[PDB]
Amino acid sequence: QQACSLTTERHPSLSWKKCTAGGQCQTVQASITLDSNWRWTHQVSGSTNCYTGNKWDTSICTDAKSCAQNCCVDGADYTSTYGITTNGDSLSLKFVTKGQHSTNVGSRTYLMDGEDKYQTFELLGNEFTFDVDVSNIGCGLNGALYFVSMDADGGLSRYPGNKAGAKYGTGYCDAQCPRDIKFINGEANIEGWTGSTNDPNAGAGRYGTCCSEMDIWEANNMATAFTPHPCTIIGQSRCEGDSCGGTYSNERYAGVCDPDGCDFNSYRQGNKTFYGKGMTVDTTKKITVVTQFLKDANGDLGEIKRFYVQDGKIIPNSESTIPGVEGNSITQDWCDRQKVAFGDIDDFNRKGGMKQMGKALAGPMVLVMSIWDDHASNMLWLDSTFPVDAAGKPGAERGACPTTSGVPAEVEAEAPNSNVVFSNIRFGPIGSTVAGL
Ligand SMILES: *[C@@H]1O[C@H](CO)[C@@H](O)[C@H](O)[C@H]1NC(C)=O
Repeated sequence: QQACSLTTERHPSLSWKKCTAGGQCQTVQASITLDSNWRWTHQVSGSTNCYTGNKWDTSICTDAKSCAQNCCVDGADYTSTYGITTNGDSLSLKFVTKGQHSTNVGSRTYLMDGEDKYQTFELLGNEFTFDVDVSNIGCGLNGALYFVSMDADGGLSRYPGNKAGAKYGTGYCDAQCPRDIKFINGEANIEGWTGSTNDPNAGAGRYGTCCSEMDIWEANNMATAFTPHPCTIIGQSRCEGDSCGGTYSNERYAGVCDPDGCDFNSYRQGNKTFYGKGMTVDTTKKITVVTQFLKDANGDLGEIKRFYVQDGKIIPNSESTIPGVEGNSITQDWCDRQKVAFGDIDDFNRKGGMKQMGKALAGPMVLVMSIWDDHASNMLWLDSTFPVDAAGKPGAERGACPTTSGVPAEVEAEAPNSNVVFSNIRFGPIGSTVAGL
């Protein structure tokens, strides 16, 4: 896609902390950008749209290549259109934002390093910490903070049809190989584009976009999970149709990425009252979330550890109480055993497991912060029983939300002003980001 400026693009400012041995930190003045899927997409000459509602203008976009060369994404009205606001070290994402002419649902944002590049993070051997307020996001919603192996320039140098780049939030990929992404590989994903059956603003195209994903935080006030997803191709790759994998079909595991990941959700792992509203990690108030990425003796990713801080108390991660699945952290052996115990296909191991994840963690990953609902599964995989059939067994119940929850139309009508606030990002070597740790 090209970039236009009918709307001046001003990345909202956000500071974060880069920490070093002993807990010294320096404040970095930075900013955020909106993902290209949410932007106004129109002809470079016109303001004639290339995409409206959930449909490409096929009288304008006649092929994937020319569509991206002749259409641009434009700047974003962060506050008024998207309900995206910052205040110092804090980023607030509102769920539904109604304007004069239209209503926006959800957002996905990236941390920037200057105007034209994403701030990359090399997680292996390091510790990523942030504060979060999930009190106002409930069943069926996800306020996510996570890492993906996107290109730092959003694909600008790899793909000549992409002139917008990281400045305009291009180049998204994740371990679900999503096919709803409008520009992939500098080409418009117009081929066989199918309007969503339930989302008036989304559709799905011929191609999907895959890459390694480390889900530090997929959460609402009822459930949270941290989940590495390895991919046999580390960085951003395009996949074709059903070979993509990542949906709930027979072809789920056919793509290069593990769409399930090896997940640690304390509720799912047998501690139903560790995390949630009124629980030990109490989602009705601000939480500090610490995630450490430990190397083994060979320098590979050996362990992923989680600690919380709330009201000054350091809370280690809940131990898993699932028989044969001992420990309060993610390791290869833990994952092997968890998959057996839950009866789940071990695609984590098949796609290279902890070691392959560590290959992505050793290199640059991009910080993603988003608020979204789930038109495919209603977020039941996060906070309810999933799949719905499987009710009475280890692994089935991931949170206390009823299986009625998460239908996008319902949550959008009943909780439009839902929001998540991410704040006080600190990143550095293990032991540098938080005192008493
Ligand atoms: C379950 O969480 C509680 C806090 O609610 C904690 O005291 C306990 O150690 C946890 N169980 C396990 C097995 O870690």
